[PDB]
Amino acid sequence: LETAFLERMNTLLANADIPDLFQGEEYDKLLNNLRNKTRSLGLLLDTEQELYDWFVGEIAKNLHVVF
Amino acid sequence: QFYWLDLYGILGENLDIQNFLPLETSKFKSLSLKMIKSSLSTFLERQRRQFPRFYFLGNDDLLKIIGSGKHHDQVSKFMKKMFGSIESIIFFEDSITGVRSVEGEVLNLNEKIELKDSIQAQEWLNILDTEIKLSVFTQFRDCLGQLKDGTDIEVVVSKYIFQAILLSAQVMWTELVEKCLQTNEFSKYWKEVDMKIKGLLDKLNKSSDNVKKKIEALLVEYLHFNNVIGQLKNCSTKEEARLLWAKVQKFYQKNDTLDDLNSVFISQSGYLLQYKFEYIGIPERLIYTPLLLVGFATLTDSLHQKYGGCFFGPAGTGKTETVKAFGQNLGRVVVVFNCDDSFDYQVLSRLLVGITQIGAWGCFDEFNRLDEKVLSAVSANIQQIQNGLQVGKSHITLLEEETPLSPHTAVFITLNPGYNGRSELPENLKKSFREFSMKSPQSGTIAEMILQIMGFEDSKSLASKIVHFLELLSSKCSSMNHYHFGLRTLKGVLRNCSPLVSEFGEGEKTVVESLKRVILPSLGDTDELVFKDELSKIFDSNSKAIVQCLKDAGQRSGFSMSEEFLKKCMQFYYMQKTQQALILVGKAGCGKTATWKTVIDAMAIFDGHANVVYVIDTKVLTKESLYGSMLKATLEWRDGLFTSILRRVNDDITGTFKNSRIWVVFDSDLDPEYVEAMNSVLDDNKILTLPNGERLPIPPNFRILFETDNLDHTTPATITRCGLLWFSTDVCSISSKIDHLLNKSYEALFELDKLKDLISDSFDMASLTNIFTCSNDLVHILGVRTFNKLETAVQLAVHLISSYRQWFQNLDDKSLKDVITLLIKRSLLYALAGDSTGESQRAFIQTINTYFGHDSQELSDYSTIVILSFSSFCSEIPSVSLEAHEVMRPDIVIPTIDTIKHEKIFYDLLNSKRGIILCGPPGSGKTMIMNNALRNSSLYDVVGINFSKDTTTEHILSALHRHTNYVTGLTLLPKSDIKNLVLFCDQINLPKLDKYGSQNVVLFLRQLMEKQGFWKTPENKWVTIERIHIVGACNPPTDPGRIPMSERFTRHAAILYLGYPSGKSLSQIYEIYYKAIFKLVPEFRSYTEPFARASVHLYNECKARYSTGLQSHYLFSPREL
Amino acid sequence: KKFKMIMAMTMFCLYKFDIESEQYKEAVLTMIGVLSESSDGVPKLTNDDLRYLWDYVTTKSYISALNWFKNEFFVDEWNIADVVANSENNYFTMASERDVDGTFKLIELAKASKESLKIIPLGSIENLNYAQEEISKSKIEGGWILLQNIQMSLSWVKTYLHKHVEETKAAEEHEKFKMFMTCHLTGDKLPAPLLQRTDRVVYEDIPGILDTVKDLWGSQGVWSVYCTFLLSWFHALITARTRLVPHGFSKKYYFNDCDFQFASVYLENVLATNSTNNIPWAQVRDHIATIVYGGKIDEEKDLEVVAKLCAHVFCGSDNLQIVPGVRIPQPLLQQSEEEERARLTAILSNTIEPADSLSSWLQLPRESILDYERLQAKEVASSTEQLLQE
Ligand SMILES: Nc1ncnc2c1ncn2[C@@H]1O[C@H](COP(=O)(O)OP(=O)(O)OP(=O)(O)O)[C@@H](O)[C@H]1O
Ligand SMILES: Nc1ncnc2c1ncn2[C@@H]1O[C@H](COP(=O)(O)OP(=O)(O)OP(=O)(O)O)[C@@H](O)[C@H]1O
Ligand SMILES: Nc1ncnc2c1ncn2[C@@H]1O[C@H](COP(=O)(O)OP(=O)(O)OP(=O)(O)O)[C@@H](O)[C@H]1O
Repeated sequence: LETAFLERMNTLLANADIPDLFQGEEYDKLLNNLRNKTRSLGLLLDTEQELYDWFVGEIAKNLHVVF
Repeated sequence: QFYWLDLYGILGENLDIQNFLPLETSKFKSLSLKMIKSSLSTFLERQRRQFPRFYFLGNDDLLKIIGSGKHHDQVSKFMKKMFGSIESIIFFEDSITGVRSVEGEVLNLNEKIELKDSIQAQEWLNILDTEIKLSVFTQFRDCLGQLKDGTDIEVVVSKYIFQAILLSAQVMWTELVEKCLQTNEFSKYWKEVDMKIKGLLDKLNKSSDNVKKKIEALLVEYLHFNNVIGQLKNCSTKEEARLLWAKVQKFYQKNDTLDDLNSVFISQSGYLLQYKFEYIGIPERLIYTPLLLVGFATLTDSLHQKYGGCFFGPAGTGKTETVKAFGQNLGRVVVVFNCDDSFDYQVLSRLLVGITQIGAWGCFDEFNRLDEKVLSAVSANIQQIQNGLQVGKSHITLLEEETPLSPHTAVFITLNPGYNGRSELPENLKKSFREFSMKSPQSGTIAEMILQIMGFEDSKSLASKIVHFLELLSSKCSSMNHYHFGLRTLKGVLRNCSPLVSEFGEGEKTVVESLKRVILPSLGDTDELVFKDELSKIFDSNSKAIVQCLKDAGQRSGFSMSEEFLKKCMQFYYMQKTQQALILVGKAGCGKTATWKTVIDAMAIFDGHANVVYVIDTKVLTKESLYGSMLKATLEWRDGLFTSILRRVNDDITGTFKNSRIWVVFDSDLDPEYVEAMNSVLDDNKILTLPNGERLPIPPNFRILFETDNLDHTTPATITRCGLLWFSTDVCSISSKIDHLLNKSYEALFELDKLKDLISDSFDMASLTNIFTCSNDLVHILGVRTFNKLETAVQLAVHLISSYRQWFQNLDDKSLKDVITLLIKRSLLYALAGDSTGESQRAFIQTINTYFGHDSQELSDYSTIVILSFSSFCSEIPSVSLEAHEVMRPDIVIPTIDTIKHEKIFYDLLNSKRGIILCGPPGSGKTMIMNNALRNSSLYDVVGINFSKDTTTEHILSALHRHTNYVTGLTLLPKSDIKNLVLFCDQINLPKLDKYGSQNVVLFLRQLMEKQGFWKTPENKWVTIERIHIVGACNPPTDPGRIPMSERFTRHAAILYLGYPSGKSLSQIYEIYYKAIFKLVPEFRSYTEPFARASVHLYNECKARYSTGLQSHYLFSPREL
Repeated sequence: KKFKMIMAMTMFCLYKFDIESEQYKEAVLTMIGVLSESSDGVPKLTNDDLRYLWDYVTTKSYISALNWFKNEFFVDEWNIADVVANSENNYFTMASERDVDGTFKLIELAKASKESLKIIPLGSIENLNYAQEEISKSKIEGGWILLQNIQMSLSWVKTYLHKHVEETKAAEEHEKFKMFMTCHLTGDKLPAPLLQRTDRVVYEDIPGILDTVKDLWGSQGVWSVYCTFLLSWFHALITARTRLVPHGFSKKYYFNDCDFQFASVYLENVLATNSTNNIPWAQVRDHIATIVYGGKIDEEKDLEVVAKLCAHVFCGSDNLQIVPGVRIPQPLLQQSEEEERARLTAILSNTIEPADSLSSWLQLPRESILDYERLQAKEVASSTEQLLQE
């Protein structure tokens, strides 16, 4: 509908994540969620770097886009 | 304790406002304080209604003025905003005894105004406004009485304010000239006015400051009197005399009525205007010319029927000041607004409400800058005002509120048609105004009269020569945009003559020096020659201290004081004495920043004043971040960066700005949608007008510098207001720049002192000259001038040589010379030919070896240094043994010599802290090489951004949100305290150009590299960057959709070109891949070679066969393999 | 203008070609070929209207050659007031080019109709909301509403308005409602749906000199009416001169009712204080040349042209030869205002504007206006010939 839509779909394929979707408290919540999910999988990820790396890796693994 | 005290003084200790703020009063008692403070806007509007001039005060200003009714200190400080002509209130014994004008004139009141704590600001200010009107009238009455009795003009000027003496003189002149018009006796009266002119002109030389100003203005008026009287004396018939006399303004007094303040009126062309007796002080008066008089005639004709006045024409012809002088002649002061596209229906409607209720005359400057939509929408309000005045209505409705219509108002518009960024008025709006063309002012008369006032020996000859010389320059100079020799240039010359009168002696020498200082700094070589020759043809005929200050500043900072550099410093220094607005135009890297920093530092040495400089990047910031914005949802104004700086300077809470200069540098391209907002700031108005209604003055010591490299989209509206300094060529030679760069790089570091001598000897200018000269002949992809590539050479060479300090203590002289020589050759190679192709680089190695000497250490394709001894990369390539599954990995790079060379040079550049740009065809391996190089490091983390057409600075900052912390200027640091950040910028050249050809994101990156910081817009604070590096990559600026990047950006980064690997290289790489795969099926491993050959052959033939000339998406690259 | 002449010629041909004989048809086609410059020739004349047309074409009276068709066949022509007064519709769209606006035509209309006309310009949300409310009110209660510059807010023209107009196609139940819309012919496209349901009127200047002075005079103590008559002639002549862009004035200019109104105000103000009949004609000339009309003029040559016309008209002679036709004597102070108005109206109505008024009345070279007039005729005739072929 807008060119802004492209700016998302470009980013989403240039990089696994869209940083604009997880700013401020949205970032904090994400990490918290990841921690819980991490604990639910028997994994040990301590830092925000480890958690976010796992997040983006899983995104790259699971999401497929068909235009 | 601040917030409670602030709202207590405002809201707490006040039991009268509770009848209008009972909720906030109770809420304050309970106490959130901030929200209550923001909730008082309704009461502030109530208070504005009780004193219309309050519309020119901000909400904070009303809070202060309402609060401190017990001191009467703050109310004085706002006179400059409420009345304009009045600086302050003169109190005594808790009563007002007078007011002090801007020029320093003191107006006494007929009766002291007794003040009480219970009397609110609006009440006794209304009393003061009536008293000021009465006092001005009283002095007019008495002065006219004495002058008419036969008192001499020279013994009355020292007794009364300027307005009284002026209006008495005008009324008497009208009466006496009309009596002369009754007959043909004009000779006697011409002689009388001539004698008065001589007397005042001689008295001028023996006077105080105020008396001097009064006499100068009276001399302007009397020169007009004499010119008119002479013309009537020289008419042929009675009808000619009547025809001429009907066209000038006549000052009559209703001596037969009872109404005092309305007793004086002005007659012109059969129409009458009412004199107001508002106090205006002692403003600079305009020399009278025919154009000025005809403009007054049209304005009178329009005001007779209550139509809006309008002036149109090219920039620099005196429209707005004609409007102001008309207002001055009618005993009133015109409020001037600077229109912008930040205005909309609400802003213009509110401003019209203010002008309506005040009874003021308002002038809207640059009226075309309003967008089309608001120009259409506000026509209804314009029409309603006209109809209300014509009919005689008592109220009009604006913005859904009925407000009184003060029957004194007028609306004037000044517009420049046909300029970039301007719009067109719709027909139903133009029909409400009476237009008049102001295309060409009579510059000769202006020059003659100004010179006559200044006491020059021969005003006629000098005026003729000056105006003729300006015309000759405008006719003979080359065709360039920034050549304007119109009225503003004449005023610049004449104003610069004033401080130089005693330097040269009231003669031609002053004029020629002023001409040189004003005009030469803006000319090129051809036009410099033309100027000097023409000045010699037309005209007949000690800086040591500041020169030494400049020498000291330059040498201390470390910049070579070349002759060109000193010349430009001197021109800048002389220009900035009288110009508060300077533009510095020159090529990227030519030395504008060096020039203005050196000159300001020299001035600091000379005068002993402090210098605070703010550097703003106009294009990176949006207008709502630069000039501020009103949030209409709350009607709350919030300052931008420039507005915040100006407000803080004006506040001057600690007096820190009283013995200092304030410099604001706009370090980006001039843009007519940004800079024009400051028109009334740059020109004689010296006022910043904000949409909310505030009017911030510009201090006399507040200077603005513009730094750019072009004047393509800049209109004469800005070029003719600012003094312009033109840099034709770089300010210094290559040798001087290398000396500076080497000194700065070394100083940033016994051992280092002998190493410095060795390095300096190695950069022997003799051979570098030829190396640069023949380097200029190569093909440079996304290239930069040699002058802006030297920085990479020096920086990388110093870094590389210092990196081997640990092993220099045990070397002999030959070894030290060889290591230094090889490192400098390699650094020079990558600095000059780094952006060229492989064959060009090898040929350039050959030329380097040729010019540094047969007996020097040889540089070769793959030479290197190992722990010391000399070796080559070609012998240091390990083999790789992959397992089959590892062909699916993204982080595998099969090693090869060309890869090793790229990785080594990239890592060396990054360690030296030089920003990096990679350039090459798609798939050539830019990101792969950059990822592999930093993958195995322990010093850097990598943050990647993908740039695109519609990305902005916001995306770039958001990319660092999870990697960086803001730590109290403010600092931005990586979250980790052990590694730095390398911020990749993928496809840096895709972001599109705006309507004026600029990339805001690339300029933002330039600011990050050059200034190591940026402005945080919501808080308007400076953020310093400590440990973030900038690298990026792009395709060459020849592929479709790529935007060429300006030299001002690319000069700050080394550029490395990365082409495709050769056929044999691809064959070997993919043979290794197939060898890895065939481990799955080892019985076919004998076919590893032919399969790789087939794949590479098929790739090559597909790439050659199916080109983009068939389909836009037929792109083939090694990625497919 | 152009399309009105093209339509006049086209309909004349469509009627006569089938009504009249073949020789009539072939003559008219030869004549269109002559005017369009596509073909030479002489019609067979035995048929005096074709002859009169032939006299105009030979004599290079090209605008007269075009007006021949319109005058010969068509016996009526409507104005804005005719369209509004005689129409089953209640929505009206007026259109013009840049620097031409007929809002005053509507205000004069509304005053003559004793109707309350409210004018709202569009382009902002405030005016849009107020306009929606006022549109609703003038229907349940009545009144005239004008929406100026609707193209400024197409996003509202193409939504709300594209809707309410169809709803009022339906109600037709209130007699005292009329909505007026203005737009620019050089602007953006309005939605076909809406333009189709609206009475469309094109506003433009009157082409003829005598027609212009006649209209201005019809819109309106002996000195007052006499000066008004002279001013009407002056306005007509100067406005006609503006049509010769490369020969009349150096630059294109526009003059409108406000300049006439200001000149009238100044003339009345001068007459008010000169009871001796010693009218300061020099002051009148200088003011009209310099301020009322000269204010728009930014070139010395064009202002000199204006000064020449002022010197010609407001000379103050006893009997002015304002054109090669009518001579205007001065009034007698013994006559009544009605008497002098009748005399001046008789002087105006008794004369004839010649075929070459573009030269003689404007004092232009006849070879200069020839290219102008002939090229207009060429375009009109070429378009008509193309239409007739199809
Ligand atoms: N009669 C006069 N006497 C002295 N100076 C004059 C006179 N008339 C004009 N000037 C000079 O003209 C300049 C005033 O021009 P002004 O600021 O009104 O320009 P402008 O038309 O508003 O410009 P722009 O179109 O760029 O906004 C000042 O230099 C003023 O000194
Ligand atoms: N007199 C001098 N002697 C030696 N080096 C100099 C001298 N003047 C300038 N330089 C060098 O030349 C360059 C001048 O660039 P500067 O920082 O002044 O910006 P600029 O030319 O205005 O460019 P831009 O508009 O891109 O910021 C710097 O490398 C400075 O070190
Ligand atoms: N040892 C190697 N040498 C050269 N190329 C290799 C090697 N190993 C793999 N490659 C391939 O080389 C190509 C490198 O291109 P890469 O994908 O890095 O493009 P890029 O630099 O990001 O391009 P663009 O500018 O189009 O975004 C990839 O196909 C990679 O698989």
